[PDB]
Amino acid sequence: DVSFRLSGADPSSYGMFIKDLRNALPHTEKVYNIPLLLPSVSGAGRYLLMHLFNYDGNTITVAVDVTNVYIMGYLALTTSYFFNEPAADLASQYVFRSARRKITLPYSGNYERLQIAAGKPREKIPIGLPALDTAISTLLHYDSTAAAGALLVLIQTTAEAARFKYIEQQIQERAYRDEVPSSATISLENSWSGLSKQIQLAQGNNGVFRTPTVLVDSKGNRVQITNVTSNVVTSNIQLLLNTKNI
Ligand SMILES: *[C@@H]1O[C@H](CO)[C@@H](O)[C@H](O)[C@H]1NC(C)=O
Ligand SMILES: CN(C)C(=N)NCCC[C@H](N)C(=O)O
Repeated sequence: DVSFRLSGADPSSYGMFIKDLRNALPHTEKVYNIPLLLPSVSGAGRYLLMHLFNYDGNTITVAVDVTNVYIMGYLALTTSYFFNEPAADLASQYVFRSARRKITLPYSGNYERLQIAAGKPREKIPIGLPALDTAISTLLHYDSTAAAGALLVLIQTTAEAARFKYIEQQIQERAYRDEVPSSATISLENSWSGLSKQIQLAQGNNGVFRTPTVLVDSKGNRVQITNVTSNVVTSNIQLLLNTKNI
């Protein structure tokens, strides 16, 4: 399990939480010095629990699939909540079993569905540590529209930050003031699966991508990633989705 407390939080404590989250995801192999997430895990060991506390000390526990860093659901007091998708229903067999009641959210966890339910794309949703405090507070008592937006914040400030150093740093900049995600942030989120695949395929293609990945850099400019000597690979990406899950 990993924990994060918004009360007294600063860029340093958030970084320690993201480090903890990365370290809780198992791997047997690194590919170009980046941990390779496992193809599969059986039973309850497939799920990591994150304990998040809002500024007031109230808490949710979030269940994360350790093979892909996908949030499956969360526990708020005695009620569990899960995404409307097969992987999450499976997860509900193993975590939060002692909840008095289980609600299936009226959407899956994919970004496009969540944005529809929330009423806005995440280009327009401010993120940061104050937004995460708000998200935790929202998820404490059920409200499916509010929850969709809260979940978009939660996913980007936990899972996406775990995957990319740049995104972690973006959230650190927003420790005390929310701001919509940078164009590079959205680009990286969208490209994780693509990048994970091309990095694994580069193991037998001399570090060369079979298919180049187009990204936006720290300044809105549309660039092509063609090999493992790229910044994105050497410095930024921190976890690889196993190609067996792509
Ligand atoms: C590989 O990527 C580097 C760094 O982005 C770039 O400068 C170079 O042009 C690329 N080289 C090849 C052979 O793809
Ligand atoms: C990290 N996440 C949540 C995202 N970037 N989107 C990936 C797909 C979501 C998945 N269905 C889920 O269960 O979370």
